[PDB]
Amino acid sequence: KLQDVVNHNAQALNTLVKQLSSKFGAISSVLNDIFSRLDPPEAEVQIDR
Amino acid sequence: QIAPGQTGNIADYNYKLPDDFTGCVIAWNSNKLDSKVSGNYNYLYRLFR
Repeated sequence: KLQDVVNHNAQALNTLVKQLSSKFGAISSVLNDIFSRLDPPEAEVQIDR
Repeated sequence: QIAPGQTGNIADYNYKLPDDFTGCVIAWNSNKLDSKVSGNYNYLYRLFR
């Protein structure tokens, strides 16, 4: 159980940090590309998503 | 070309709308008072800023 608790915490943290790269069906996964490569009026929806 | 946030020569060099703009737009051509056979050159614009 001592190993199990630490493994569960590490897995949760790794999943949380890994899910950052997901695009969630948007134009890109970083803010700079969204802000520089599109008009802000139609980039607001992507950033909000 | 003129629109909230859109880029262009007029937007960069002339009357430019802000990103958060609220209102209405009306357009129409008036050749009744703007058509000159020799050219109605008084309608000036700026293209170097």
